[PDB]
Amino acid sequence: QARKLVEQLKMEANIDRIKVSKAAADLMAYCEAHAKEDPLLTPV
Amino acid sequence: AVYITVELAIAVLAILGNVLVCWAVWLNSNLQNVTNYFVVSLAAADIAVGVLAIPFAITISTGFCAACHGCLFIACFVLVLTQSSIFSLLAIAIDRYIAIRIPLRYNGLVTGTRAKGIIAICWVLSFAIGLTPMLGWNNCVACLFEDVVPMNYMVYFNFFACVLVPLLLMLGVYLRIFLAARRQLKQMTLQKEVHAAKSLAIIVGLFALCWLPLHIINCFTFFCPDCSHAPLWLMYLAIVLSHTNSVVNPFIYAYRIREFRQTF
Amino acid sequence: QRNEEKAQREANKKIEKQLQKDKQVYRATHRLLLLGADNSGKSTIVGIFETKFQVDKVNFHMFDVGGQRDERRKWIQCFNDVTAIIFVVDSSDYNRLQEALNLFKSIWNNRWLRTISVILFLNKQDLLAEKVLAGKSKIEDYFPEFARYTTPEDATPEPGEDPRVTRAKYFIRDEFLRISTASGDGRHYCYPHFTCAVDTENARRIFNDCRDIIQRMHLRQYELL
Amino acid sequence: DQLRQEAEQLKNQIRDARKACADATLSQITNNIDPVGRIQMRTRRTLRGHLAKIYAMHWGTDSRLLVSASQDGKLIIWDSYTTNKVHAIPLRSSWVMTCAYAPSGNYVACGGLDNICSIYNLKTREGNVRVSRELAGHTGYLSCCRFLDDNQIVTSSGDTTCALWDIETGQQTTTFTGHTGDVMSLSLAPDTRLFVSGACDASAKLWDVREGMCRQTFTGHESDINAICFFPNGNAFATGSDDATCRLFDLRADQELMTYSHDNIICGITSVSFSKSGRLLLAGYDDFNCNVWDALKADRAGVLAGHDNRVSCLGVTDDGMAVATGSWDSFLKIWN
Amino acid sequence: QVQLQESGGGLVQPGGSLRLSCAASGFTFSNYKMNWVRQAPGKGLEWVSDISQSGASISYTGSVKGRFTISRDNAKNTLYLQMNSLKPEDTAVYYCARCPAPFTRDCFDVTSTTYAYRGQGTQVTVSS
Ligand SMILES: CCNC(=O)[C@H]1O[C@@H](n2cnc3c(N)ncnc32)[C@H](O)[C@@H]1O
Repeated sequence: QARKLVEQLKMEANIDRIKVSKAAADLMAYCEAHAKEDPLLTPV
Repeated sequence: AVYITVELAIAVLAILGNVLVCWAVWLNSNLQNVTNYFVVSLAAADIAVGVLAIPFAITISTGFCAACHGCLFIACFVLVLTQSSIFSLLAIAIDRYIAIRIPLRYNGLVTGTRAKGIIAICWVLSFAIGLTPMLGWNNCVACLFEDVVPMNYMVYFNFFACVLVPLLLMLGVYLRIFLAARRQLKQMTLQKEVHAAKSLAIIVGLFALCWLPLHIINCFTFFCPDCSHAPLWLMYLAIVLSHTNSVVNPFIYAYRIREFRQTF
Repeated sequence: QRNEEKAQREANKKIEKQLQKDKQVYRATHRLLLLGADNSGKSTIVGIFETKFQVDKVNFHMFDVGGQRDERRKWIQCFNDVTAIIFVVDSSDYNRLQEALNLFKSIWNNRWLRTISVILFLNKQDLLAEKVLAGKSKIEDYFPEFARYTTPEDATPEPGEDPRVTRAKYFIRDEFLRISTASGDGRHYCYPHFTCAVDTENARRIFNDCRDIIQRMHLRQYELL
Repeated sequence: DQLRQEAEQLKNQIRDARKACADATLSQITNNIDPVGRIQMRTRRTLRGHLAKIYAMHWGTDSRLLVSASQDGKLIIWDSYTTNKVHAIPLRSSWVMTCAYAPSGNYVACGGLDNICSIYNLKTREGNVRVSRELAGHTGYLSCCRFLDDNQIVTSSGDTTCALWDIETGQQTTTFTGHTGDVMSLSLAPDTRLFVSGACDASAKLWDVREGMCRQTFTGHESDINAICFFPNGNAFATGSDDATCRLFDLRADQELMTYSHDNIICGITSVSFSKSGRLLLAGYDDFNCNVWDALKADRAGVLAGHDNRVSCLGVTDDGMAVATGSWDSFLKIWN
Repeated sequence: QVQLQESGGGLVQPGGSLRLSCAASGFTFSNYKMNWVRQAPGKGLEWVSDISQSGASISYTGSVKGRFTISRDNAKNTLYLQMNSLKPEDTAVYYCARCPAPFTRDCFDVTSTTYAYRGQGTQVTVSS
């Protein structure tokens, strides 16, 4: 349990932690791109 | 006269009350059910009273020259549609009754298909009894109620089957519901008991308040007319108060169900 | 194309017909969540999950919850259409009876199980009487309120039942019904019963209990109690 | 003692690493852009049919037919455009907490307290619906199922473990162990290479399908994560929970970028889903309503008023034209 | 990360006293019903005592009724248990355990190990 949880968090430690400003801007820009893409927002 | 103003007010009150109840069932999910169709069938009759049994009842009080078949058809059709309110009123009492004495088998015994069937029994039997004067039992011109409709029909067959039987059934049925309420409440006592008795007394008492006054005058008129007839205003009081059932039927049933309160 | 839209619609009428036939049998049948504990007379009254039984022209559908694991906050939510939760408990097991009292308080005060009545079965009543008359494991140690608790006046024990056992019998109820009365609502009522494995007539006790619940449900609908 | 101390230090180091990544906040940078504004989705139709409470539902890839499981034991295959019964399948166990439509539009899944994700074949040459394969290999209640393809299906359960299954073989191929409490929901990615899963330990986990291991463990919830759904791009996901808030977790950033919270709301979320745009985070709540959240700025754009009892499930179409909300009063209402 | 850290706990003579203190973190402490769960040597877990969100509707187990005293600090986010007159039977691993849902009065804790809203626990021991 402890060794498996340690090995889990050891694997979880090494990861490409991107910036929130860049991560937010990509998710924000994705909406702006697909906002026109006939969604629930502007009813057809 | 005072009857014409009072009845047309009773019409507008009956529609305003009845549609609002019918609107509430259609809007909400928990309301619409087997129980709702019995309440809405009473309310639907109340709508029918508001549009079809008030203005056609107004025409009988005037005394206008017409054919004897044409005049009698109006007075009988007024009786039919007012009678459908009473049979639907009894049908709800039996619907509540069978839900309390047979609780576990209620949804098996009583269903939505059979609910329409019981509503169909009430409306068809209301048409059957009220159109009895059309074929047989009619002494048949100045279009009056007492002339065209015979008083032997009104006391023996009509008052017994269409009013007194509902009264004797409901009064006995709701006493048995109170016995079940007494059996349940003391287990779960005076304040809640008198509330339960008074609640069913409001349901039965307003039914007895509305219909009896007119029919006891018919029992008076039929049994012995040595004394004079009830004055026009006194007859108008009895006719309006009998129609006032259709105004208070929305109150005595639809107002009491807790789910209808939130919608209204 | 024109045939295809109506063809599925006429086929959906049969689906509706099968569904409406299913609604008739389902609405008539009553579901019951019989949950209990490890060695607490759960298997005696009913190790099957589902148990259908016809009593007095009324089909029941009593569902045990044994196969799944003890974390019961997200699978117990599945039983709020249920008519009555048959909560069975071991009367003799004093250490683990406190866990059942906590389990009762959780079931009673849950939002989704707020509308549900609990047909309580205090199982192992004759086996409780064996432990109480011996007096080895005192009730006062595991429940200090018992030492200052007298017998109820409205209590009705069976013939040849000792007042010593009667005190212990109606005290176990007290802690369960203290939680029952603490709601202050009246949406659901606890129905306590003193039961053993040998005492066969328990489905009759459920029948009379479930009668009063759905009676209460109808009376409450009309604002009459 | 030494292993427990090292495990605690790893959790502190993981939070400290992602804290450095948090330069800005999502709500802070999305304040400048204009919101969706006043949004008021009317009910298109009302799918009345189910007898008991509807626990789960899911759309197909076609964006027309939708399946929904109810506790009476029926798994009705609806048609949104025509509000009619395509199929009505009687289950083995009446209690069913999930159901899913296959991407091909051939198979349909369902399961609950029976501990079996029962797969049903729609396109049967004989005539009636038939049980394709019973996937009985879980200790506890089945909480969610999602088809990768017709060949294989991923599962969550009440045995503290998710699991990949292959219906052709009829046994679990890859197991997913890691959660502390029982898992409640899961969501596949657009690519179907990895999937997420929220559980009653209040910590979501990203699992890789091919490898069979947790990539990273997310934690930004106080109570049980009931539901979970992927963001359209596949780089983030939202999670409804019993703490009465939703939390967006970026897979790249590896932390809670945003919390969707209203202090007036005091009850948990049952289901969550995004639109095609990834703007309207549609979350279904316990208080008989569903709040239309703005995924951009974290503000309540609208609300879904309708149902008597709680909204249990919420699905969105693949084309993004319609939305459905199954509820405990048994009326599936479709909105667009 | 929804952790509860049990401070205090240790050895003490029979008849004495020992004040446990559980440091809570990772969530809004005031919104949840709190309780203590103990695990004796070679035994299953059992409920000891609970406390409401406001800190009013308090309850105890009969074995610990009058002797133990539960309390909570909603501001700094922590739970207490001032144990007095400790008997030999009271020896157990006392876990402080928050209830699963907020804004409520129901709890389905006392789980077979698997319950995330509960700490690692402190070994309270009684010997003479
Ligand atoms: C079902 C019973 N219906 C009636 O009594 C209705 O018939 C009419 N009616 C019956 N008897 C008389 C009468 N003697 N005079 C006037 N109207 C009457 C009233 O308008 C009542 O509304």
